[PDB]
Amino acid sequence: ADKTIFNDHLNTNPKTNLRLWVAFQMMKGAGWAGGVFFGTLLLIGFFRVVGRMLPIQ
Amino acid sequence: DLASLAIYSFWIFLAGLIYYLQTENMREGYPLENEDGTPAANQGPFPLPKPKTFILPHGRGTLTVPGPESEDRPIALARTAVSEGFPHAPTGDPMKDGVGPASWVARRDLPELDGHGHNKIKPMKAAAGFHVSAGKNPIGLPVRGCDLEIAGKVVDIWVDIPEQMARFLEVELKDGSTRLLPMQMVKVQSNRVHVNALSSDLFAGIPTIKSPTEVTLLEEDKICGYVAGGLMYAAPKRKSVVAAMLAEYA
Amino acid sequence: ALLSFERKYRVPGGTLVGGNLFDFWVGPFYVGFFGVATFFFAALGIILIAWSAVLQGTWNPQLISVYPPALEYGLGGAPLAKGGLWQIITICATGAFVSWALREVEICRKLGIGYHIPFAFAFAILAYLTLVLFRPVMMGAWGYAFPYGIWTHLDWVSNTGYTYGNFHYNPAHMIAISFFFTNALALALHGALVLSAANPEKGKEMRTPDHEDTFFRDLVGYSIGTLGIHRLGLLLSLSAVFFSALCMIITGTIWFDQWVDWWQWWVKLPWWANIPGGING
Amino acid sequence: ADKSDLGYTGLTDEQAQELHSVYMSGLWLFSAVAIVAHLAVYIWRPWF
Amino acid sequence: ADKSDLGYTGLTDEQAQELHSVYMSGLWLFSAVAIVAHLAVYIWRPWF
Amino acid sequence: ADKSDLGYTGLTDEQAQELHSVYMSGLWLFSAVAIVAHLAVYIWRPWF
Amino acid sequence: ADKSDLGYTGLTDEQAQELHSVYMSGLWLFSAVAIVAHLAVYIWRPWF
Amino acid sequence: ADKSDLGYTGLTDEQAQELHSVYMSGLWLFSAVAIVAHLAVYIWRPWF
Amino acid sequence: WMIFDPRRVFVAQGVFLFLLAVMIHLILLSTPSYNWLEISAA
Amino acid sequence: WMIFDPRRVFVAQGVFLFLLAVMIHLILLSTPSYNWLEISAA
Amino acid sequence: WMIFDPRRVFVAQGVFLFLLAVMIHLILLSTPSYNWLEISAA
Amino acid sequence: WMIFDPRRVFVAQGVFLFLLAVMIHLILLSTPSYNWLEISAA
Amino acid sequence: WMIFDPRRVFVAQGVFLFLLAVMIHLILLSTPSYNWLEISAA
Amino acid sequence: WMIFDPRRVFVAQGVFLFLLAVMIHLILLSTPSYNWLEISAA
Amino acid sequence: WMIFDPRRVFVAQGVFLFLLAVMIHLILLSTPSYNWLEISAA
Ligand code: BCL
Ligand code: BCL
Ligand SMILES: CC[C@H]1c2cc3[nH]c4c(c3C)C(=O)[C@H](C(=O)OC)c4c3nc(cc4[nH]c(cc(n2)[C@@H]1C)c(C(C)=O)c4C)[C@@H](C)[C@@H]3CCC(=O)OC/C=C(\C)CCC[C@H](C)CCC[C@H](C)CCCC(C)C
Ligand SMILES: CC[C@H]1c2cc3[nH]c4c(c3C)C(=O)[C@H](C(=O)OC)c4c3nc(cc4[nH]c(cc(n2)[C@@H]1C)c(C(C)=O)c4C)[C@@H](C)[C@@H]3CCC(=O)OC/C=C(\C)CCC[C@H](C)CCC[C@H](C)CCCC(C)C
Ligand SMILES: [Fe+2]
Repeated sequence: ADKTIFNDHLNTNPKTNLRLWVAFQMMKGAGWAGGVFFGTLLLIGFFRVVGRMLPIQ
Repeated sequence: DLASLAIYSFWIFLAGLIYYLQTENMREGYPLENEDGTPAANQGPFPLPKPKTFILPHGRGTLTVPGPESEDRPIALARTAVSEGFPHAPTGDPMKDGVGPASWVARRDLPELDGHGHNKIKPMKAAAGFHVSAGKNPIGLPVRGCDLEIAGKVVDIWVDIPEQMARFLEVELKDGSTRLLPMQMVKVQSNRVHVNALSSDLFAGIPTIKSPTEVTLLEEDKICGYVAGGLMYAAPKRKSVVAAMLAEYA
Repeated sequence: ALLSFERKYRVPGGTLVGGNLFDFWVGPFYVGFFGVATFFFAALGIILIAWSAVLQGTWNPQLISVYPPALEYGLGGAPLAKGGLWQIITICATGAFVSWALREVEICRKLGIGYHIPFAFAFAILAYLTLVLFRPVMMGAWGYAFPYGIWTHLDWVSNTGYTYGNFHYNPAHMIAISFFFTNALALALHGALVLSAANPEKGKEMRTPDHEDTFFRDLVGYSIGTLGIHRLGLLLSLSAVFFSALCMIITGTIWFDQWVDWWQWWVKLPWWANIPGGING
Repeated sequence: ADKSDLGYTGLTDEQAQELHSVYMSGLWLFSAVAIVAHLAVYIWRPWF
Repeated sequence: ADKSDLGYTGLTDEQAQELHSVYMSGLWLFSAVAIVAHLAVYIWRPWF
Repeated sequence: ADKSDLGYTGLTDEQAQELHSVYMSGLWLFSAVAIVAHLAVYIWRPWF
Repeated sequence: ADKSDLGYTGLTDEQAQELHSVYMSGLWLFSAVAIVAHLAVYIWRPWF
Repeated sequence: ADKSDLGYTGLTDEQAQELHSVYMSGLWLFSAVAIVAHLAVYIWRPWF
Repeated sequence: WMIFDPRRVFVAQGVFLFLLAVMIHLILLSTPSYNWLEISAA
Repeated sequence: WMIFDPRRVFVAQGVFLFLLAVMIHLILLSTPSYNWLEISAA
Repeated sequence: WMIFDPRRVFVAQGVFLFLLAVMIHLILLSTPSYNWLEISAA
Repeated sequence: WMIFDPRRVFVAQGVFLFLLAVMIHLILLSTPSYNWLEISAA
Repeated sequence: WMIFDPRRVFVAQGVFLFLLAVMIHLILLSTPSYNWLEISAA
Repeated sequence: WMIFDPRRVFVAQGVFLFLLAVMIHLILLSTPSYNWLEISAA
Repeated sequence: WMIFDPRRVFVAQGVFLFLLAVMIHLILLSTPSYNWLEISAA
C-alpha cells in the first residue's frame, strides 16, 4: 500500500495494478486519436501501400 | 541628393542603436552580482545606465529603478561549487527554504492600486456586481492535485473589472486558514478539476493570504511561485509519476 | 557571469534521463544537453559558408553558393556544391533549429515558466521546412529549392518569381499578408502601450490600466485589455507562415502555372456566366 | 442518443469503453449494411 | 559553506592551490611554447 | 527457480517485461524498418 | 554537509589519483598518440 | 549511490563488466564492421 | 475520459456516415469506367 | 561509471556511428564524377 | 581541484575532440583538388 | 501429457512453419515467368 | 520463459533476419537483367 | 440526451435540409440534360 | 560598479584589440601599393 519513500508499491497481487495503469493515465492517447492518427491517414499511407502488384508489369 | 551619401548617416547614427537600446533594457537586473553578494565579473559592452527619476502611480515614493538589488530576502542554497558556475542545492527540502524553482521577493506593504481609491483583486464576496439567479450555476466544486487525489473545494471567484478577468481560485479548506494558487496552469474538463503541479498533501504549505480579500504586492510572489517550485523537481523517480508528469499534450 | 537576483534560480536538473551531465553555465549562455549540441552545430556551420567558396567561386558571402540538387535525379543525392554538399547543410541548420527550441525546456522544466516557447520557434521550424522538405521530394528531386545565400536567393525570388504570373493573385499568400502587415500594426501601439506613464511628458504621476481604458477606448473602439494584445502579438507573427506554407503547398507542386490565371475561376458563375460586365466587359 | 445510459460522460473505465464501440458497435448497424453492397462491386465496375 | 561579501569567491586557498595551478597551463603552453611553434615558422616562409 | 502454471515460465510477469521491449518493440521496429524500405524498392526497379 | 578548506570536493587523497590519472594521462593517451599517428598524416599528402 | 575513488564510479568491478562487453568489444568489432568494409570501397570505384 | 460526448461525440455517428459515403461518391460521378448514373442517355 | 554505458553508448553511440554515416552519403554517393549506379542511361 | 572527475573528465574530451577533429576534417575535404578521393576528378 | 509445454511448444511452431513455408517460397520463386517482379522480363 | 530471451532473441533472431536478407540479395543483386549498378559501362 | 433536442430536431433539422436542398438545385440550374422547366415552348 | 575589471581581459579585450586590428588590415593588405605579404618574388 505504501513504502513511505514514495507513492507506489513493489508487487503484491491485489490492490496494485488492479484498476490503475490502464484506467486513467494514457487515456488521452486514444481520445486525441481517432482524428490525428486516423485523420492524417486517408491519402498518404494508402498512397504507398497499394503499390505491390499493380506497378509490377 | 546623390547615389552615395545617405547610407552613411545610417552606418553611424544607428550603428549605435543596439548600443543605446541595450542599456535601456539593461536597467533592471544589473549590476551583475556574484553567488553571494559581491561586485561581480562586470556588466558587459553595454553597461547599465544611472537611472532617471521615477514617479509612481499612487504615491509610493521615490523608487528609482534600477532600485533595490541587495540581499534583503532570505535565500537558502548550500553552495556545492564554491567556484562560480556549477549549481547549488537547498538545505533540507527545497519547498521549505524557498530556493530553486519556487521564487518570491520582499516588498513594501502597499497593495496594487487602481484609481478608484480601492485595491485591485477581490473575491465575489467583496464585489456584489455579478451573481447567481438563473438555472443551476457552478461556483462550488471539488478538485484534485498532482498526486491524483482530491485536494479541496473551490466555491468562489476573485473578480476583475478593468480587464474583466480572474487571477485566483479560492479553496475552502476543512478549517478556513487561507490558501492560494494561480490561474493559467489549470485544466478543467467536466465535473471535477485536475491540477498537475502540486500533490494534494502539499497545499497548506502555500501561505495564508494575510487577508482573504486583499493581495498585497508583497504576498503576490510566492503565492504564484510555489507551483513553479513543483514544475522542476516533481517527481523522482519511479512508477505513477512517470505516467503523470511526462507525456501529455497540452 | 550572472545577475544580482540570479542567486536563488541556480539549480541543477532540467534535463531528462541521464543526469546533470550536460548543463554547465558557460558565461551568460546556457549550455544544457542541447547546449553542446548547438556548439557542435554552430562550429561546423560557419565552414558551410566557406566550402563552396572554392568550388562554386567567390569567397565572400555576397555570392557564395551551395546550390540545391537538380530536379530529376530522383529520390537520392546530387553532384556536390550543386546539391551533394547542399544536402549536408540542412540537417545542421534544422538540427540546430531543433537543438535550440528544445534546450529551452531544460530551462522550462528547470524553473516553471510556460511551454509556449518551444512553439513560437516551431512556426519558424514549420516555415523553413516548407522550402527544404515539403516541396522537392515529390515533383521529381531535391531540385525544387532555394540557395542559402544573402544575395543569391535574392535574384531567385523576383526575376525568378513570376512563374505563376503575379503572386498577389495568390489568395492565402495575400491573406498571409492580410496577417503580416498586421504584426507591426499591433507592435506599434503595444510597444508604446508601456512607455509613457512614468515618462508622460516629465514629472507627472504614473498611469494605471484605467488610463489605458481612457486612451485606447479613446482610440479605435476596441479594448480587449492588456492580455488581449499579447494575444495580439502572438497573433501577428506566427501565422503569416502557415498561410504562406499553404500558399505554396498547393503552388508549384500542383500549380506551377499562372496564379494570375486563378482569378478566372471567380468570374465563372451560372448567374453572370455568358456576361462580360466591366473592365472584363 | 449515444452509446449506453445516464449519464455519460462518463465514465471509468472509459476510453476502453467509448472508442471501441463507435466504430464497430455504432458500425454494427452499418458494417452489416456494408457487407452486402460490396460483393456486387467485386465485378461491376472494377473491370470495365 | 556559503559566502556573503566582496570579493569571495574567491577565495583562499581555493585560489592559491587551484587558480594558480591551472591558469599558467593556459598561459605557458601558449605563451612561450607558442614561440616554439614559431620555430618552423619565423624562417618558413616570410623570406622567399 | 521455476514455478507451476502457464507460462510459468513465464515468468508472469516476466512474460510482460521481456516479451515487450525486444519481442514487440523489436519486431514492431522490425516492421518500422522493413515496410519503409520497400517504399524505395517496390518500383525501383522491378519495372524495367 | 559542505566543508571548509582546500578545496572540496574533492577529495584527498585525489590530487594525484583523480587529477593526474584521468587528467594528466590525456597529455599522453592522445598527445603522444598524435606524434605517432602524424608519421602517417604529415606526409599525406602535402607533397604532390 | 556513489563512492569516492577511481574510477568509482566506476564501478569496480563493473568498470570492467559494463566497459568490457560493450566498450572493448564495442570498438573492436566495429573495427571489424567499418574497416573490413573499406577493403571493397577503396578502389571500386574511387579509381575512375 | 479525455474524449467529449455531450459536445463532440454526438456528431460522430449522425453525419460521419453521411460524409464518408458521399465524399467517396464525389470523384466517381463522371468517370470513364464505372459510371452507373449518367449511363441513362441511351 | 566514468563514462555512462547504458546512456552515452547504447542509444547515443548507435546514432554516433549514425553521425558519420549518412552525412558522407551526401558526399561520396554525390561527387560530380562518380555515381556508378545512376548513369545507367547515358 | 573541484571541476569534475567522475562526471566531466571523460566527456569533456569525447565530443569535444569530435567538436574539433571530425568537423575539422571538413576543412581538409573542402578541397576538391587535394582530397583523398577527389585527386582523380581534377 | 508428456511432451513439453514450457519448452517444445513455442519452438515446435517457430522452426517448423519456417521449415514448411519459407523453404516452400523457393519453389514459387522457381518460376521466372510467374514471379512477383519477373513479369516485366518474360 | 515461454521462450529464451538472452539466448534466442539477442543474436539468434539477428541470424533470422540475416538468414533471409542475404540469400535473396544474390537473387536481386543478381538476375541477368536488372543490376542497375553493374551495367553502366557496357 | 447529451446534445440539445429543440436545437437539432425541430428547426435545425430543417436546415439539415434547407441549404442541403438548395445546394443540389444550385448545381442543376445551368444544366441542359435535365432542366425540365427552363424550356416550356411546345 | 560602472566599470569592473577581472573578466574583460580574458575573453573580451583579447578580441577588442583584435577587433581594432581586423578592420584595419584588409585595406592596407590591399592598397594599390602596400600589401606586404603576397608580393615577394618579382
Ligand atoms: C507601396 C506600393 C503600394 C502597396 C504595396 C503593397 C503590397 C506588397 C501589399 C499590399 C497590401 C495591402 N495594401 Mg498596399 N500598397 C501601398 C500602400 C498602401 C496604403 C497607403 C499608401 O496608405 C494603404 C491604405 C494600402 C492598403 C493595402 C491593404 C488593403 C493590403 C493589405 C494590408 C494588410 O494586410 O494590413 C492589415 C491591416 C489592415 C487594417 C488591412 C485590413 C483591411 C482589409 C481586411 C483588407 C482588404 C484587402 C482585400 C479586400 C481582402 C478582403 C478583405 C476581407 C473582407 C477580409 N496599401 C502602395 C500603393 N500593399 C497587401 C495585400 O494583401 O495586397 C492587396 C500586400 O501584400
Ligand atoms: C514575385 C514577388 C512576390 C513574392 C515572392 C515570394 C516567394 C518566392 C516567396 C514568397 C513567400 C511569402 N510571401 Mg511573398 N512575394 C511578394 C511580396 C510579398 C510581400 C510584400 C508586401 O511585398 C509580403 C508581405 C509577402 C509575404 C509572403 C508570405 C505569404 C510568404 C512568406 C513565408 C515565409 O517567409 O515564412 C518562412 C519563415 C522562415 C523561413 C523563418 C524560419 C526561421 C528559422 C527556423 C530560423 C533561421 C535562423 C537563421 C538561419 C540564422 C540567422 C540569424 C543569425 C544567427 C544572425 N510577399 C510578391 C507578391 N514570396 C514565401 C512563401 O510563400 O513560402 C512559404 C516564398 O517562397
Ligand atoms: C513565424 C515564425 C517567425 C519567427 C519566430 C522566432 N524566430 C526565433 C524565435 C522565435 C520564437 C526564437 O526564440 C529564436 C531567437 O533566438 O529569438 C530571436 C529565433 C531565431 N530566429 C532567427 C532568425 C530568423 N527568424 C526568422 C523568421 C521568423 N522567426 C518567423 C517570421 C528569419 C527570417 C527573416 O526569415 C530569420 C533570419 C535566429 C536569430 C533565432 C534562431 C536561434 C537558433 O535557433 O540558433 C540555432 C543556429 C545555430 C546553432 C547555427 C547552426 C546552423 C549552421 C551552422 C549554419 C546554418 C546554415 C543556414 C543556411 C544559415 C543561413 C542564414 C541566412 C543566410 C539565411
Ligand atoms: C510602423 C509601421 C507599422 C504601422 C504603424 C501604425 N499603424 C497605425 C498607427 C501606427 C502608429 C496608428 O497610430 C493608427 C492606429 O490608430 O492603429 C489602430 C494606425 C493604423 N493603421 C492601420 C492600418 C494599416 N497598418 C499598416 C501597417 C503598419 N502600420 C506597419 C506594420 C498598413 C499598411 C501595411 O499599409 C495599413 C493600411 C489602421 C488600423 C490604423 C489607421 C487608423 C485610421 O487612420 O483610420 C481613420 C478612421 C477612418 C478612416 C474611419 C472611416 C472608415 C471607412 C473609411 C468608412 C467606411 C466604414 C463606415 C462605418 C461606413 C459605415 C457607415 C456608418 C456611419 C454606419
Ligand atoms: Fe507590451
